[PDB]
Amino acid sequence: AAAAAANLNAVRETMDVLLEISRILNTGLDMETLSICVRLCEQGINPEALSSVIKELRKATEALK
Amino acid sequence: REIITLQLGQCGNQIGFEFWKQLCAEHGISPEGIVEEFATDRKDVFFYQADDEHYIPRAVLLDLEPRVIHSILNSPYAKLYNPENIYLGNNWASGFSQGEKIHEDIFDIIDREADGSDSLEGFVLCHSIAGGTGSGLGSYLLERLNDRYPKKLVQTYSVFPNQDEDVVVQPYNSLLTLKRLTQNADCVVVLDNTALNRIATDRLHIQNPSFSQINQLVSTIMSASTTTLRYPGYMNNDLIGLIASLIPTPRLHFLMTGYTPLTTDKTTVLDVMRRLLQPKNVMVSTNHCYIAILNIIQGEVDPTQVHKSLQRIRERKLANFIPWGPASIQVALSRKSPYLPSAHRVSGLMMANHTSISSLFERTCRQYDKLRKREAFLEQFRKEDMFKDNFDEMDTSREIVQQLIDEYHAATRPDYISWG
Amino acid sequence: FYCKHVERQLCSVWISNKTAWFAGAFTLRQRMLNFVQNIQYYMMFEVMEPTWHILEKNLKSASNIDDVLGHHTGFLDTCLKDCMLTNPELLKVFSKLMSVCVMFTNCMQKFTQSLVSGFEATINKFDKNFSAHLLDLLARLSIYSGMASVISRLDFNGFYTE
Amino acid sequence: KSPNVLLQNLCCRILGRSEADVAQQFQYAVRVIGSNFAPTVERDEFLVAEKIKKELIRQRREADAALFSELHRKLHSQGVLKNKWSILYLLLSLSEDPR
Repeated sequence: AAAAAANLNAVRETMDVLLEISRILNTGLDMETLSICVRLCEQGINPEALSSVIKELRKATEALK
Repeated sequence: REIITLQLGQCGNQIGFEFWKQLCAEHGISPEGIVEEFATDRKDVFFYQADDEHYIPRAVLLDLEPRVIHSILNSPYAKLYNPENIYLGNNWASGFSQGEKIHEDIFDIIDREADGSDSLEGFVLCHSIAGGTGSGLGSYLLERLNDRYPKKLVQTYSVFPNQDEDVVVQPYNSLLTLKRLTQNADCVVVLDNTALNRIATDRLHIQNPSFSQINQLVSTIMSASTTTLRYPGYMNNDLIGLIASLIPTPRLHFLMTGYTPLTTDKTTVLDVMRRLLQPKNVMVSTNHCYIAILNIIQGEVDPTQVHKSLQRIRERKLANFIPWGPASIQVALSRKSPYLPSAHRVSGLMMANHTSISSLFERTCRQYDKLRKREAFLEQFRKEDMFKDNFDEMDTSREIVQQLIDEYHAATRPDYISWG
Repeated sequence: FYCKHVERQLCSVWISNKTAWFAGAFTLRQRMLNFVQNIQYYMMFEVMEPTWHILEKNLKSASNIDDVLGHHTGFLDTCLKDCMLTNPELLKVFSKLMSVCVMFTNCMQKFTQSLVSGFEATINKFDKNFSAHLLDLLARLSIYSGMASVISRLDFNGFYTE
Repeated sequence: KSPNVLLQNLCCRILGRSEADVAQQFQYAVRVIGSNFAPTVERDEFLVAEKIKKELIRQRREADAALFSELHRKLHSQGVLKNKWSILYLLLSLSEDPR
């Protein structure tokens, strides 16, 4: 509709403001990855579990290089 | 003959509400429609002699996101007109598409009232240009009315969208609506919102309730323009006669509004004629020249006064002429209405075809051209994209309004065997 | 009544001719309707209403019937004689112009095709016939013995002055 | 979707590779995320905001610590995120010290 795309505006906003929070804490996640990271959190998930996976995948892109 | 008045949008239902209240107070009727004892007249122009001894006006009630229309509902003037035909925004594309999907039963509503009256003269549309609610649906209904009935007249009382304004799609909406106005209407009466705003902030010191006071102005003008139809004269007891002289050709059908008192809250015809001819008693504010003017006066008029006043108007030359022909200000006399307030006993109004409205058109065209060149002010409205993914209607409307400006400038010339 | 009949015809042409060919009949129709409407404005608001309002002052201040009889006869005789009715040669150009009006509106109502040049040629033939007689009217009335009122009503710009 | 294949999307996003090119890393993702779906520790967004400000003072990005005061407000202003706490703890956990 029209308001049903205004909610799509309000999600792209969430995604951008969490990227500003992402750069000031200096994490490696970019915009495209952060859009996966918000989707996972809607079902509910441990950040303590996700951080070790991300801290391994960033340690396995130059070791699988 | 008989006029069926159409009102739509919140602004259009507002001006129709105030106009119906004005004609209720003017003629001898109650807000229920109860006959008075003082009422050469006619009560069959906007009014049907309806079937509970209330002169119920033939009005099409259309609502789109109703807020003020709810206030029209719980009102003593809802006992004057309600033939029970109320049927359900901020964009031209949304109102156009919403009017498109339901054209059938609202056309049946139009057909019901068309069968309602014995005769018909025209369709007067209470319309607001780029008003959001009126916009789009009004242009689509204009296409439906002019296509479905080619034998009648279409009138559109219109405002010019400049209210010292946020909406940036407003030039696109006004441009598309103006394309419909040029192509799908026989005559258009245009007013400026900024002009009436200046006049209102002049005569009083109001800043906030400007809308309602502007409504008073347009309702008084609409009553004044159809006084010669509602009260039997000798000419312009039909719409087409008043429409005929001002409009020389099907492209120049846009009329300026004048009315010589700006006051109702001693006088002669001679003074109000010279007071009318200035462009600051005009309620619409290079060589700029009128095509044709027509003035209608109502009051205690000595018949020699219009004669020598027109003498003075000639040898003073205080009116802008037409090169290619004679088409000049015409003196019309009408009856003073019963139960109108006794200020400005000799009072006149004018309707005129002027080339100066081309300036306002090209200003709005320049605003559209700016926002269109920048390409950041379509806002990606979803109805605007789905209605036209290529947006070629904006180009077609720009071409039509450019041809309109060229024909205006060509009519300005002493040769109008050169066209545009 | 004849002058009202032609007004109905001339308005009908403009409303039907707008379809949602030529501009040669646009200016011809603008010179016909804005002729006949102004004969009404003159013929009423100078002859009829002034003298009728004075005749209401004759029906308050006159003490006998052989005044009122003469006043009434004078109003009727002037409301004929100051117009084209009992004019001695009638100003016959008025009947001729009205004939060109009725022929023009008859042809212009057949604007529907199913030759555009044949319509254009007969409209221009009418245009010659009309414009000549309009100038002949202005001349013939200007020589006849009140003139400037109806002349300034008919043209104000002076696009034609003869 | 399902969260198991959505985690495979995350494994395509961090790395620069296709999913038939590597299956080891997605196996590390499913082994760590698995048999746990619900936080068993303290839940409050307010405390993790007071842990993000405390961390930005420690890194002397104290003007960015007044930026986070606006960004958390913007996060509340949209209001379409179900758990605000999980992503704040996640973004806090991956924090680097460039000083």
